[PDB]
Amino acid sequence: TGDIVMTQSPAFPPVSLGDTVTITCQASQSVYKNLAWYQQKPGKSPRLLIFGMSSLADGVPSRFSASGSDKQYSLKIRGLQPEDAAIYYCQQHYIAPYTFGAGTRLEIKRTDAAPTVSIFPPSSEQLTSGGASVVCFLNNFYPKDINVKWKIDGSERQNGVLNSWTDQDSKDSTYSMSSTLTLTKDEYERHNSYTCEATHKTSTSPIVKSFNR
Amino acid sequence: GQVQMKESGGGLVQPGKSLKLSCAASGFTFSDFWMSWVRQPSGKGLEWVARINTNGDTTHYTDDMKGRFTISRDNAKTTLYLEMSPLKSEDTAMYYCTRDRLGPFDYWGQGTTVTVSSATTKGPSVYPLAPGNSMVTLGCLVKGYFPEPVTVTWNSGSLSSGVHTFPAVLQSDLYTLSSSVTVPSSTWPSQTVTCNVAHPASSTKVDKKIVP
Amino acid sequence: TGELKIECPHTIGLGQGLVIGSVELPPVPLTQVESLKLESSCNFDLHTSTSSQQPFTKWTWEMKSTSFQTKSSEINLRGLCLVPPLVIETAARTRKTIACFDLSCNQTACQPTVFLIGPIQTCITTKSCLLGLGDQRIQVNYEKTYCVSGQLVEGVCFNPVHTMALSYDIVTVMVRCFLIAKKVSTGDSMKLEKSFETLVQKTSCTGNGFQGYYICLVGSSSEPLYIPTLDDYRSAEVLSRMAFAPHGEDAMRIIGKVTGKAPSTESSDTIQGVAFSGNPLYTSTGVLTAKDDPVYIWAPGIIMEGNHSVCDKKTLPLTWTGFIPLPGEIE
Amino acid sequence: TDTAHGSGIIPMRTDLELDFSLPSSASYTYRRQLQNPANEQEKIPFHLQISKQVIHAEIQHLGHWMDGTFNLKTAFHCYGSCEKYAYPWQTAGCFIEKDYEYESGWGCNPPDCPGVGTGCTACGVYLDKLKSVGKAFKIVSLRYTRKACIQLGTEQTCKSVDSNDCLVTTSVKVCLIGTVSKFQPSDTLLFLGPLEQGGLIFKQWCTTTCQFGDPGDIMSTPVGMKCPELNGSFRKKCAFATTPVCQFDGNTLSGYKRMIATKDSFQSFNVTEPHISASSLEWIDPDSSLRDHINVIVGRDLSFQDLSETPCQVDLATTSIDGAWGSGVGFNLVCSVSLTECSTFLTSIKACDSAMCYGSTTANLLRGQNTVHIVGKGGHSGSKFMCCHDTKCSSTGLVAAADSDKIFDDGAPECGISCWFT
Ligand SMILES: *[C@@H]1O[C@H](CO)[C@@H](O[C@@H]2O[C@H](CO)[C@@H](O[C@@H]3O[C@H](CO)[C@@H](O)[C@H](O[C@H]4O[C@H](CO)[C@@H](O)[C@H](O)[C@@H]4O)[C@@H]3O)[C@H](O)[C@H]2NC(C)=O)[C@H](O)[C@H]1NC(C)=O
Ligand SMILES: *[C@@H]1O[C@H](CO)[C@@H](O[C@@H]2O[C@H](CO)[C@@H](O)[C@H](O)[C@H]2NC(C)=O)[C@H](O)[C@H]1NC(C)=O
Ligand SMILES: *[C@@H]1O[C@H](CO)[C@@H](O)[C@H](O)[C@H]1NC(C)=O
Repeated sequence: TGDIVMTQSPAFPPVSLGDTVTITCQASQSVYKNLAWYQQKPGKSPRLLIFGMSSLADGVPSRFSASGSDKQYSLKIRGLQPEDAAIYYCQQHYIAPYTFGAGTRLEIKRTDAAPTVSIFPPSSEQLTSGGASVVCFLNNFYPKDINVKWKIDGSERQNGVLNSWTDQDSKDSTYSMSSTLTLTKDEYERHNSYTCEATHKTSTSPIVKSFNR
Repeated sequence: GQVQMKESGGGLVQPGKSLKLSCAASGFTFSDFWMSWVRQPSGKGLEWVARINTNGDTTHYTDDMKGRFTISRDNAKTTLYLEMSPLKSEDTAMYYCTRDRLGPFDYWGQGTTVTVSSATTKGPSVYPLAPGNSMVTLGCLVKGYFPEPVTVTWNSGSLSSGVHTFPAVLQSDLYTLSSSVTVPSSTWPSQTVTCNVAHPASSTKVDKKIVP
Repeated sequence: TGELKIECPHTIGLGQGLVIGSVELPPVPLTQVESLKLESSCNFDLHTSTSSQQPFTKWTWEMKSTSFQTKSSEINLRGLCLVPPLVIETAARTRKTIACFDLSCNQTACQPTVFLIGPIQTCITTKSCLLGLGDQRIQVNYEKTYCVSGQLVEGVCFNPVHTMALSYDIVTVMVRCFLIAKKVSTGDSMKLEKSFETLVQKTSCTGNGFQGYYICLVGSSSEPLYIPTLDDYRSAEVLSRMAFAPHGEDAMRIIGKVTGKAPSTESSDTIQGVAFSGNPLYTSTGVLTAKDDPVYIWAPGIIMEGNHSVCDKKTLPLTWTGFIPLPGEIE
Repeated sequence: TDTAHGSGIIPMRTDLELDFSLPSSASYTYRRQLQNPANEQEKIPFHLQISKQVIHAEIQHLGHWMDGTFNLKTAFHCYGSCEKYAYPWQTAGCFIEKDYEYESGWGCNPPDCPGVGTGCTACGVYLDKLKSVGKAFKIVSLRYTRKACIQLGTEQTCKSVDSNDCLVTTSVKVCLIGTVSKFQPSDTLLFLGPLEQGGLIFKQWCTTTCQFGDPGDIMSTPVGMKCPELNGSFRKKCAFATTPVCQFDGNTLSGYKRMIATKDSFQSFNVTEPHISASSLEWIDPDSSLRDHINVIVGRDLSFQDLSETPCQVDLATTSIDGAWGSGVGFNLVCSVSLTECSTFLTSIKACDSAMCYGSTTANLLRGQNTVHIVGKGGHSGSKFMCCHDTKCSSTGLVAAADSDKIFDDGAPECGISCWFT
């Protein structure tokens, strides 16, 4: 294909809150002024930020600005806030086809927070299905690098576990994680104690939360 | 006054069947703008699909879908349509109807999910999570549903603060996710906290009261 | 000698238009204000209404040691712009000329603003003539317009839209309005302050009973415009500009809040405002909105309360000068 | 009675490629006769008609530009605070207030109020006489289109060629590739009066930080009023035993006043045949300040046999004349062109004499009689002007006694010096 390529550099290091940031968008061909910037919050729909390479879209705060030279453009943000921590795209519309970019995600740098751990036993409604699932929540921590581990009567268990992570919060810039150990009733009735451990850089000592049957 | 656009008509289709998507727009003169469809895969970049002019005599498509997609509009009802030929597994994405300004797109809708797979719809299961102080937390587990998405709210949605909906995980044709809420210890179990789960495909609507 | 300029159109046209001009004169001491009489040497038919005696409550402030002493009394003024109903509206037909003044005053001095309104035929009969007010002479100059179809507005020749239906260029023009007292027996059709309250209020005011209306002339010449005319876009525009600039549109030093009794025979306060010193800026005349029967006020050195969002102790000004945008064609 | 006023004959040994740079307000007329390299007497007509440039600009309605007058007032109070009382400037359309709360000393105090640190001095800058002076639009995207018609032998094809489209046939291809434009996105077009009067172009139209005096300071947006701040600072001028007055050493003239003062320093533009909607603004630029790059190519596999059966016959006759043969007066010729054996045929008629051709007129003839007007300038005293097709002309002509934004290119060999001053 002989289309224009919009090189958008991902993997931007975290920046502190309230400072000034600048994202770049390189082009394989000069489009001269036909560039638009977009913002896609995690889970929500995209949002037009800047059109015409220098014109702010309606409903965009005054702390946004854009400029650029030939085939080398930038998007500057002054006075960072916890809300505008999302993925940004650049689109050229000079010649067909009107192509998009790769995407650059920001990350607000806050103070280290301890995770709020919690464990939940399987419910009586789930026991009717024949299987059991122990849930362990880890909400409102920073940074995102965290590790989880399950213990069954003191023995390590690292199979049949399904866990997921959330993106950075738009209100307090914290992360969260939910782990679920799935087993059957035949195996759940064999053991008594179940433990959910977590290791984070906020404390070298791992936090422990368990429950008996 | 305000601009509002909503998509509809998506869901799950077999690999080789047709599907027509609709999009209702309001708050602006629908018969003065160019309309366009833009889809985005799960965790990938945006991809322009089609574009239509004011009346409907000029329609632009992509070189991939040669005659497979057909964009149309109805100015009398201010609606946008996108008829699709027998689809393939590479069309599974979320489609947005946008207001094309001959180039940039200045307004995007909510977006509907289109899944092209040979699997069958499955009904979810909602399980409450009882504690087992200072700031108590509760959970709501939605296990074994297909396909995406689901809607999880707390007390008709008036608990947006302190809520945490977690991304689902796919386990061999069966999704499952969980939601976490945090309320003060003086409210629970002093007040009835209710978890609301909705699944469009299976027509599931479950409201569970969390009790110890 | 002051200068009162009248811009004359090329034709009379549809018959019912009036010319208007006005000039603000230099300050005169307060003691001289009660003696002021308009004299005319002009070849036109003066309406006699405005030169009769007209009862006003005079409301004044003095420093004391909140820090103010106010007082009031009933006096008779003459020559002020208290125009009876129908006089302006039918002046094109009666061939009557209205000449009157309003007063813009601080504690010690007043600047009269002289208004001259009359039939467009005066432009045929008259190039210049003289008015006198106390010791000041006023040169009225009738001057033929640079334009072919409209009026010179902001250095541009402009003709406004004429059709009664809905359909252009936009030009900002002067509007001058005179408060007319006019009662009806039954209902609320003449409750002028209620019209202001609907436009700018949250909640219900109990007692704003003044009955009357404004009669306005647009630019240097127009047919009279009645305020409020409910379905007229110009009436709506004038009312909105009145609501946001209740003392008109165009150093004065603000001292503080004052209250007083109008009429002076009231046992409690019926009016409020803001005392000031320095150069008079706004007119110092109005009517209480609270009384059906007009209570006219002259308040030198006080900006009487005209904020329509307030319920009590407020007023409407006797004259009002501002600007509204008109749709039309520049040529 | 025919005369050698034919078009440029081009042998089709190789492909015929052409590049064009059409001005903005210009219509081109390129016509030749493609010759079969295997037969000198086999020629087919080739006509290329390109219209003017249609500029389509998706715009953003900025609203109305307002003009006001600067005013400053001062309010003094002896006791209390500045945030306790109201002021007449707070209820205006646009107002900026700076107050010296609790800053009552004694050198700035009046004869009254023998107090210190208890008064209030408020200063209000407001704008009155707000009237609209023009309408402003902001360019979001641009699009240029031209309507092109081709006529090859007996086939006729027309299309509106865009930047992402080309008129492609079995033998001819017309593409629109580039466009040099005076306008570009993020520009602000301001129309003081109506549309046809033209407007001005502003690049630094203030959007976020507007000040009194900048282009776009006071705007009448459909949502409401958008008032700017001031370019200056406040100060308290006071004397002994006098009320403290308030001064403002800043900009007093409004944005419209400064724009009128230095109007010559801005870019101007004209429009013709305007069409504005809630989303677009279409017009034709008459200033000829835009150039479109068009590429035309005709293959040499024309199949002269298929384009030769039943060609388009054209007969004509001069029927009227009006004007003079002087260089500057001009004359108008009327021709009765009769087209046969073809439903529609695109060609052009010329008003020629024994030597030259002083005018032309392109018309899409229908099957039957067609009245064609031709304007011309020039000629001599004994010039008998006639209507002429490629080669055949009318039987008789007429004689007289005592630019248009069209471009004609038929490749005809013009007369040399023998036709100059005769
Ligand atoms: C009500 O408003 C009126 C009118 O605005 C106002 O009265 C005027 O005040 C000014 C200044 O306060 C007076 O000006 C004087 O004019 C004479 C004429 O020859 C001058 O000679 C005077 O000059 C001396 O005073 C100045 C003081 O600063 C000096 O700078 C100067 O060099 C001279 O020494 C003087 O300026 C004017 O005469 C009166 N006008 C009338 C009509 O009386 C009045 O103050 C306002 N009232 C209140 C209570 O605020
Ligand atoms: C006109 O009168 C109203 C009512 O007295 C004033 O409105 C108040 O203004 C203050 C400060 O702006 C607000 O804190 C209040 O909430 C307002 N009250 C209401 C009921 O609206 C208004 O400011 C006055 N306008 C002036 C003095 O220009
Ligand atoms: C617009 O037209 C006028 C007509 O006289 C001309 O003088 C002016 O130069 C034109 N504008 C431009 C930008 O050429």
